[PDB]
Amino acid sequence: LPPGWEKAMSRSSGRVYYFNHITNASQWERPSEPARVRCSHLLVKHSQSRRPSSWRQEKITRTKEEALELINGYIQKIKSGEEDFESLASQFSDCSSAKARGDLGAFSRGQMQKPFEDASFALRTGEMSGPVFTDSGIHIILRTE
Repeated sequence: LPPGWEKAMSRSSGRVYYFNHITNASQWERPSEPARVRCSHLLVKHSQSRRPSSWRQEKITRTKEEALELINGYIQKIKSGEEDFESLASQFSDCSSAKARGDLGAFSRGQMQKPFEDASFALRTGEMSGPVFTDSGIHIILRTE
């Protein structure tokens, strides 16, 4: 397999799947570096976030465990097609980029928080991350270019 990916076995069905420990993506299909990428994200903050505050909520009090549950729920809805990433980012991202459907614009290595950067540059175009953790909170990242 490519770097970043490993083969795993579903705990519930026993079927082979693939997991990326850089992006925290997981998928059933066997997966097949850019100078700059463009990403959107949805951030869910928690009480240990660097700044436990956002446009949504002046005092963010949720636990990091509660923040992860919210992230996992949004990922489920996005993957089911029940909701679009853009819709959920606009409504629920704890960051002012919510106003741009989560878009952060284009960037190179050396700009973003490292876990976010590493996930961003390891995603394929159009691919979405699993939960990514930074000092800001927990992120869902969508690489758009």
